[PDB]
Amino acid sequence: HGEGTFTSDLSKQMEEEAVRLFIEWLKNGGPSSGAPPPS
Repeated sequence: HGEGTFTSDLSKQMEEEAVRLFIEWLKNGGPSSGAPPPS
């Protein structure tokens, strides 16, 4: 998900934020952490 603070291309930014969150999720151990990945 994103911030929900954008009026232009919000859903596009949300996708970009989702990628960032997934990367950070991996940086937090990813699947080895036991925590489900972000959506």
